[PDB]
Amino acid sequence: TRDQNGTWEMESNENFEGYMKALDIDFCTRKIAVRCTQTKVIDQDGDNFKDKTTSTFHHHHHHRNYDVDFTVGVEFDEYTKSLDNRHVKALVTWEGDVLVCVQKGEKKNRGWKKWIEGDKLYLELTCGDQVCRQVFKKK
Amino acid sequence: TRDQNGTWEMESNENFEGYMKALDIDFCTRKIAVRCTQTKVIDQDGDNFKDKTTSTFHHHHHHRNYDVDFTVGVEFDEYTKSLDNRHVKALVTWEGDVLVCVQKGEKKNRGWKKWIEGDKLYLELTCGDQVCRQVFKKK
Repeated sequence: TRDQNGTWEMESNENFEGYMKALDIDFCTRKIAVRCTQTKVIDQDGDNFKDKTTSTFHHHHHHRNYDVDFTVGVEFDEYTKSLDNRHVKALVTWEGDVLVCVQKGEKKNRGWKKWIEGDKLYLELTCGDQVCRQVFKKK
Repeated sequence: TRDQNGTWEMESNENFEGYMKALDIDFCTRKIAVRCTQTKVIDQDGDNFKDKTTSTFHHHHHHRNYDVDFTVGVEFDEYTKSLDNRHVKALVTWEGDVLVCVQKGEKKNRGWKKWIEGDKLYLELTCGDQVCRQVFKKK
């Protein structure tokens, strides 16, 4: 038969990494590719083809949670799962209306600052000379 | 203000990759983490804080689509966004009931074969001596 019309869900996929290596895809892109499911929607009219393929990434911990409880001024041990899984000794204090934390440990100049402005929560995470700024909106 | 109580949806995330490198997070982990948004639920009771942060994947990163329109026997230009981002000249012919394609370009023996067997779509992708065999079920 020649009629390839339909919606097709991938059922089996073998030597997908061998083929991608032959095309020089890097290790990381392959590791993301083999975690994708594929749907193919084929519209065929004689010898005219419309082939639409959808790759969906499926990562475990698609909804990962990280919980930290602390009191201002009370040093606590933090295990930075969700990031680098290191042990730091963390201490949170107020500097004005800015919540400031120092994470003493292997990394020097590691810590963060958290504050409110308007309807938004600002967070800046520091490690050495690298600052990451994140902004959150109130729901 | 000091009141950080609320549910906070991430709106922006700047130099997150720079920060993760400073923490020695590996490249592939960084590449996936930068695709995530997070919701932060802060329950603040004086100077005691419970911070539950949830990481989920963005929505535009939930799936990539790759669209190909072609007519049997009419060479067409393909840019393989979903794989190796190369330019090939593609030509599809029938060989029996098998839709056979040759992708002329940098890679030798690059092409694919598609055919129906039962209610199943078979796809074999070749590059050199590497063959990827895929089977699709009709949805």
